[PDB]
Amino acid sequence: MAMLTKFESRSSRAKGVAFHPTQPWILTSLHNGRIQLWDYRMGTLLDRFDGHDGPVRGIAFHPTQPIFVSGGDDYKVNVWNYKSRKLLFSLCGHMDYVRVCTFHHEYPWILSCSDDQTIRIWNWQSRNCIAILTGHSHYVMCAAFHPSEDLIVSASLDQTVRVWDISGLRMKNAAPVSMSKEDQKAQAADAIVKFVLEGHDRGVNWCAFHPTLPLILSAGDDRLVKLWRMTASKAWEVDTCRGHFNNVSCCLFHPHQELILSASEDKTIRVWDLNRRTAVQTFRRANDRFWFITVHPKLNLFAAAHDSGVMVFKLE
Repeated sequence: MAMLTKFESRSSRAKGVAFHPTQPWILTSLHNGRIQLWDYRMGTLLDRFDGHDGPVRGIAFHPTQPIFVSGGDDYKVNVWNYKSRKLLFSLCGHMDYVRVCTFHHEYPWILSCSDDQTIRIWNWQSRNCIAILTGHSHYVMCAAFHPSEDLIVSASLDQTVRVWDISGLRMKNAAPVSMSKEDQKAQAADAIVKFVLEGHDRGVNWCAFHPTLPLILSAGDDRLVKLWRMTASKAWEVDTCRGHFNNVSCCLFHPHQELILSASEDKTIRVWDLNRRTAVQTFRRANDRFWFITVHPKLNLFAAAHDSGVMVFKLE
């Protein structure tokens, strides 16, 4: 397989990247605390955003609203409007580095996870934290909403991947209620762990759902990428991709081909077969560790963050 590079930015270490759903943009979140907005069709720098102190690992666009969210080592989950170019507010509550932040595709929610061993769900309209998911016993390195089901998957340095049922939280946060102002409490099961996936012998750095199949991918400091399957009642390990020679920082499913992608501190991006879990192709940079990979929500277009910036590319 061949990599067709479409855009590269050279910079100090990049940690996160996010594709805009409809515009030819990527947000890049940097170790230096800044966030860049690039047009990858023209190679132009559209804006730069400075609202964090220290590295910013979390970064995502809302799918339809003119918003993006960022999460930093300063513990804040920041919500911005990219049209007015301004920081709207900070969501505070995490007590250690924020590792990932994303928006839900339908509900007015933001998902964040943190080294404080928690996953938080926020309602970005009310600006409240509506759930704190506890149960991991070390840093939560990744969390993700399922694309069609009321599930979250999370990965932790406790060596586990957890699947959480948030159907209760959805029912409760959506239910309309009338409120008598004078009759409120004077300072008065939503998310339940469904599966705990055990198998990695070291910390887990990343987890991903497949967009249409009941599969989970996870990757970690054991240099392995694992494939898991789930039903309504069970979840189990299917197989392992073996080949990386250093920590695997990120992994994802190719949304339109039977392929798995992973990215590693071994300075490679690897492609594997979804059915055989054998190697298909290895792409290497000489001096740059990879920290993150993502795929466009519709196009076969990928982006990777590494020690010297970001790249946007197609595959053969």
